[PDB]
Amino acid sequence: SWRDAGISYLRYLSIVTRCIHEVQKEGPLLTKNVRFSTIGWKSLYLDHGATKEYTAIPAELEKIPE
Amino acid sequence: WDRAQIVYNRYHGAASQKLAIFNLPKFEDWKQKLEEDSAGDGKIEEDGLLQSLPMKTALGELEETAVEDFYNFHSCLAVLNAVSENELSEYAARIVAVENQL
Amino acid sequence: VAMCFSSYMLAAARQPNMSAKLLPYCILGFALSEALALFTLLIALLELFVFS
Amino acid sequence: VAMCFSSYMLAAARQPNMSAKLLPYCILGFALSEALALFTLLIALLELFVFS
Amino acid sequence: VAMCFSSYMLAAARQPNMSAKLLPYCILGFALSEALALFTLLIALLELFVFS
Amino acid sequence: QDPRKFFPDNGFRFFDGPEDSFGDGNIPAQIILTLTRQDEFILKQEPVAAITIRTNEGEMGVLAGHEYTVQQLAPGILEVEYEGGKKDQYVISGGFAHVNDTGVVDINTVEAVPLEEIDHEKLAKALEEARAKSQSPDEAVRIQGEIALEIFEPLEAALH
Repeated sequence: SWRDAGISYLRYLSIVTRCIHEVQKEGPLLTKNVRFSTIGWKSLYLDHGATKEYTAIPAELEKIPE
Repeated sequence: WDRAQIVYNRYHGAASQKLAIFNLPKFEDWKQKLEEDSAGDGKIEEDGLLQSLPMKTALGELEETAVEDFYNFHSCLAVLNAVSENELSEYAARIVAVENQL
Repeated sequence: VAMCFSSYMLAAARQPNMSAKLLPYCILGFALSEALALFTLLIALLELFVFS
Repeated sequence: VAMCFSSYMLAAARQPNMSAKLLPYCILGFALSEALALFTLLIALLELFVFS
Repeated sequence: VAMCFSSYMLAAARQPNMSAKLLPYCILGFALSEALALFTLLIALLELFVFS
Repeated sequence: QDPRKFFPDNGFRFFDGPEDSFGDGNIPAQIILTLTRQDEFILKQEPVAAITIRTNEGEMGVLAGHEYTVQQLAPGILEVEYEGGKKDQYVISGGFAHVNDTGVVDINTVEAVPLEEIDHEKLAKALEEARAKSQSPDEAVRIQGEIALEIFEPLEAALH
């Protein structure tokens, strides 16, 4: 199953939440809940002077951290 | 890590945005504290604290993977509350620190 | 007989603070579970040293 | 016999407050199981001290 | 007999630090459960080397 | 140097959790049910007669003075019955449910939406999408099909 695949229980709940937000009806509630599933954030770490993306843990849920 | 001190801003009101922290123990440390406190009699060791002996028994009944998820889940909610309180405090302190600029 | 102490162990693990309240209902269930064996044993010991 | 107490322990663990209200049921079940045992024992004692 | 140690195992695996306070109620069920065996074993050995 | 100008509060304190008493009296007649999604609640300590939950072990029922127990919620639906004989059903995404011996049920979930806000029409299309993902041999997509099916199958069976 998905357990030994390497993903966390929390990514699992978020996948379920994404699906629920899909199937539900169009309205103000959906307008609220699509926000609670959309991915827009990032991560950054500071080089000697510059910014660089810490891409060791992705935001998308299908992938696996390594 | 052994202890994670989350730090954030607490929106007490539109005019007061103080600090607030969550002192999270480690899972391998928290499970041992769970068993140690679940054995002895349940006496609150600090004023304003809630007794939790029945919980640390019942969690002992719960399986291994599920208690791992218990810790990770409740810690996730702690994190999320910190982020939410700081968003409201950001937008509550900006109006103050902007009207003074005006 | 050992079922009683077995239950006491699992119950004490469930709630050690209750461990004191349970042992009266353990020893009671213990001896009077042992007692029948005595009532069963006594017969075979009463069966021989008096009967011809 | 112990199967009665073995429940009352676990029950008393899972809810200490109801330990007093499940007590009569436990006593009753123990007594009735013991009554069956007693009738068998009565046959054993009655089989000898009256019969030739 | 093995029921008692099985209870001790699952009780300690339920509560490790309780493992010390459960062992006193583990040996008591061990001997007295074994004790009946002795008496049950006694008769058969007492049945032969003394009776003709 | 100033000795520790700051003294931040422990943010846990602002909450008012239960005081689990072992009970020296009788049980209430109705459970005080509190249900929470991500941060905002939907129900704050409302009187409720009974509640039925879905779990990995299976489906459970909760009444006043139910035994103190905690376990995972499996992603599905939830049924709540108020004292007036009415009912209210909520789709969830996992979580943990804590039932106090005093009769105070605290439920924490990642999502909570009634059944009324879902249509079988839009649900139907996602099913074969999840099935195609499940049948498509790939560890990254197979699990997604399986999981979306896990939440859709109780909905497909509950609407019907």
